[PDB]
Amino acid sequence: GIPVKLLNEAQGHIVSLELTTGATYRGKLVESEDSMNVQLRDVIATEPQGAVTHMDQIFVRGSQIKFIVVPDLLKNAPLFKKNSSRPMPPIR
Amino acid sequence: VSTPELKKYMDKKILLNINGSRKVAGILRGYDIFLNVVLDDAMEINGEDPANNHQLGLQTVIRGNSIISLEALDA
Amino acid sequence: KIQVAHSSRLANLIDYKLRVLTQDGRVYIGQLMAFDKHMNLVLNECIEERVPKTQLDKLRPRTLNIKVEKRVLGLTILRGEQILSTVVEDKPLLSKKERLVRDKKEKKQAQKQTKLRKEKEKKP
Amino acid sequence: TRYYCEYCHSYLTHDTLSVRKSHLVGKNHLRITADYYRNKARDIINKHNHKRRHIGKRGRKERENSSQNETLKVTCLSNKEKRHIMHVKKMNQKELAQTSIDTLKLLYDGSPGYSKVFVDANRFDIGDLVKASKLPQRANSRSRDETCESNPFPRLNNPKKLEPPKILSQWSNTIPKTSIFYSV
Amino acid sequence: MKLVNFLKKLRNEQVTIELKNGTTVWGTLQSVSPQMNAILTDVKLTLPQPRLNKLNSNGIAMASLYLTGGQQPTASDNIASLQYINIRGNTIRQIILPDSLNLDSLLVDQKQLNSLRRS
Amino acid sequence: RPKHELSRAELEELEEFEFKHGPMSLINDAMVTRTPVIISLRNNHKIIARVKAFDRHCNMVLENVKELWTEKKGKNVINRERFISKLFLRGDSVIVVLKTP
Amino acid sequence: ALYFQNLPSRPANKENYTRLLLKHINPNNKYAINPSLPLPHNKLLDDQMGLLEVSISRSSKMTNQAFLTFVTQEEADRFLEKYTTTALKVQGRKVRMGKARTNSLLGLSIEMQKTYNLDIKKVLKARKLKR
RNA sequence: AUACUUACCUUAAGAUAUCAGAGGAAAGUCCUACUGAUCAAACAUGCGCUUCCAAUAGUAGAAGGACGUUAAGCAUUUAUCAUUGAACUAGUUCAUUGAAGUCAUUGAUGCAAACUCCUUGGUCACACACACGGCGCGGAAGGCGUG
RNA sequence: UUGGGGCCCUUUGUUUCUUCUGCCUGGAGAAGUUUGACACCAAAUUCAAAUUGGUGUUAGGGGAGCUGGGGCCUUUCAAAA
RNA sequence: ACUUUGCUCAAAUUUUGGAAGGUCUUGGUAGGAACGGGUGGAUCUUAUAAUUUUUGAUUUAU
Ligand SMILES: [Zn+2]
Repeated sequence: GIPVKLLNEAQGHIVSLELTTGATYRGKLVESEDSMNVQLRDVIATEPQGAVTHMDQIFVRGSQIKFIVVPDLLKNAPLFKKNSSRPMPPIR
Repeated sequence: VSTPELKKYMDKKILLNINGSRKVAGILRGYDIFLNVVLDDAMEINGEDPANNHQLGLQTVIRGNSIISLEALDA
Repeated sequence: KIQVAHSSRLANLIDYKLRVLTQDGRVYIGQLMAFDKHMNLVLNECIEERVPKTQLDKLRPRTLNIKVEKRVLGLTILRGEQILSTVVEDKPLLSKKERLVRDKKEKKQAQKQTKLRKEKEKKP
Repeated sequence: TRYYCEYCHSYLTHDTLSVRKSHLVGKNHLRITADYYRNKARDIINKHNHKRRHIGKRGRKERENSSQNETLKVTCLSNKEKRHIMHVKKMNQKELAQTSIDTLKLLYDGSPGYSKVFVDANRFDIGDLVKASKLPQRANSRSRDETCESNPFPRLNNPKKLEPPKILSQWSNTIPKTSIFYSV
Repeated sequence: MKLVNFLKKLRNEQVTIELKNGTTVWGTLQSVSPQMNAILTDVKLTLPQPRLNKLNSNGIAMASLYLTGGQQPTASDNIASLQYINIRGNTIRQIILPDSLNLDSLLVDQKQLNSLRRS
Repeated sequence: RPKHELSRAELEELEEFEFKHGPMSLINDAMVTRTPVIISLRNNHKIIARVKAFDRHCNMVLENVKELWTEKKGKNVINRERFISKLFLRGDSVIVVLKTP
Repeated sequence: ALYFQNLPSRPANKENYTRLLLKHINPNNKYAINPSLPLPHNKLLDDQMGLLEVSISRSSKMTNQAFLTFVTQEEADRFLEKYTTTALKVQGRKVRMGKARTNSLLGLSIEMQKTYNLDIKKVLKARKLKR
């Protein structure tokens, strides 16, 4: 699906997270899988009650993610082209 | 289907939050596709660091369903 | 206000400003762009609105004015697990005819790309 | 399945985390994609808003009040002129994008903690990341340990005096013609 | 057998979709997805009042109800009226279908016969 | 034996067995014999009804449904009853279903 | 019985147009709410302080001017010296109003209560205006 | 773009509206730009169908915003835990030791107003016309119907 | 062809379909229109052209022809009463 | 019900369907048809009600 492909297109850019536990992890996205579980680098953390800390590396489970904020300039990214023309696939 | 990539994490001392309240720290040993994570020398962190902290066992395994976030405190 | 087509599915509606309800009682309002099998969708310019615990007593049964604390977060990707129901707020910046026009021009340009690529690959 | 990379427009067969990760990190894909967002980003500045005009019927009062006011002359450059001036203005915007005045880093160069802060490779917050940010360097320094004991006297024919403040090219004739004192 | 294929023949009927929140939705029904995603047209969706000398209702459902934009300011009780609500499938608890329709005609699945007629 | 090995018809015979011989046979025998069943949901109130249809996920179509729900605040109880002619019940909410004599 | 000018023509629904018109006259009136609108039959009040009914046609002759009727003539005038020739403005425009040349039709139902012949005469002279 | 070297890897399955009748290769299957019914899409096309589309006879107004000001607005409520010693009523103050400790108190919560600024619209045509609640040209969004 | 009047010129890169010439005492002129042309972005060298890789533009209005659909009128025919 | 004879007081009308011409109105005006595939994307069925989204731990409960 497109929503996950946009998350793969956001690698290496600052993103925000909301876990369903209520916390907020904002920082740079290193890895993401098709299970939506991502790992982030040099991230600032906001606990559900507002206490903010800083951690260098984090890995979160995709099932616990609520929304992900992605740099706005990915809006016009080619994933959202409705009528697009692909070439023929290679024969293997 | 796809295995989670913890490959840089293993053998490093890691803190991870069990459910809402709990936070367990231990040296990551192994993991699977459900993100079930087995680690050794587990310790249950609490408000008072030396006091309320109590070790669990020589080997502990965690169901991937209760895992929320996983941070490595390490290189 | 706004009348949605009597039969319109989530695929028919794109670029409409929507209003999304989650399990936690907060709302994400913005333009829908994509969605997926399990219904996790992508909003363009979206603002999460929240009724505070202090204003909530005002909604219990007896003109009400609720102070709804909201914060702006652009180009998000929601999760289908959290989504509860979806409502339509507005209709897109472009009319239906204009969207047909841009669709046709976009398709023609797309074909021109395939020809310019094919004949740039073939001779060299 | 097959993973179509629409930036490069080239298919890759039977997507796998290894091959896809290798393609995304690839140099060619990198150039193609970066250039793509360079265009898609230059467009929003390039695109003219072209907002719609709504013309109302001018009232009898303001036509009389505006008729006594004389008509102002308008200036319109030639095509050959306006192409050049647009080029110049755009290249000036690109200049103001990249300026980023650093002079503070030039002031403290000989400070005792200059190596721990402004070098930015050896820092704490940003320090560890730069290492992983180093390119794979396929084929073909200012350490932190410095102390005040090096360069005890900051001036022994070492430093260059501070660079003069800049000036606008347009108004450069505004400058006072002569200095107050005699420099060498 | 997938009994959801029954709901797809209930199209263009008045129905109440009673959700997990306790929120109830009266409306005219449109196409139901295979995941039981239910899309309605002209709906009045509300919350019941537990009486019990002022027992606080669902606190999340009141907020989610005011945040649809369909709750009008002068409503004394807690309701909202709107057009076109789309409901995710896992949110549904009960569905109260009208009394008029007959089940014996609608509960026959064509795939169930097709499997037996072919063998 | 895992389900991904079997063919399209072997799944149909498997579901026919599971309905005919298995736990859900309690509901099936209840549908044919016109015996009213008691159903407890996880919402903590209980419907006395009659099953016109059921399904793998346990979601089931009912006729003459009678819903019974009580509520208490500070140990002040009230019992409420709500009648329904026909109903469709999603199967994830149910926990225990018994077949009345 | 009162007569207006240069009102907004654009709202096409009489119950919405009386919503707008009534809204400009009396903010915080009975009806800012919009559950319903009252409809007195020929032969109850719309709003407090004198208002009774509102009349608008779509005809090209009557286009911009809509007429208001009141409970009694002294309150009908009392509305006029409420503003006292200080022009109120509806949606975009200041309105110029005056006393209606023809008496209020629903006011005739109140007067004679204090009317079949009028309904016959209206059908007749209407039949002739068709000619 | 071509040639060579090295690394990473390779096909979930099936299907494209349904129902019924007649025909071709007792049971079943396949097929018929075959026949009917129903459904769906696209394209046309209509309805005295429904709603909406801003002042110039004036310095306005409608919808939506400010992650704007007044503004330290007005009215409220809040600022860590454990151990030891001194004094003290029979809990309170001061000093020392340890643990964690989002920033804010010009904050946060509630209440209300004024002002300023942004985006949007046919700022169309005819008309300033005493009625019992139409049948100007278009645009936007729907509902219904025929082909 | 000229003159007068009205409204608009924010079209802000002075009509935005390109390129070139050009304009407020004016609303203009030349060439061109999809296996093509133009604008722009990116580079490294050469050393101001091109090279290779990418994004975008090629528009609006009216009339003639041809063609599809709808409503109305007249004529011819078939069936039924 | 049909036909013929006695007495009394083929022609025209309407509906449905087809062909032509006229008038009004609207749309299109450069690609379209057939055939073919180890073709793309959408939709549906099944793996798939067993920790990563749709067959329930957010109506705060005893
Ligand atoms: Zn690529």
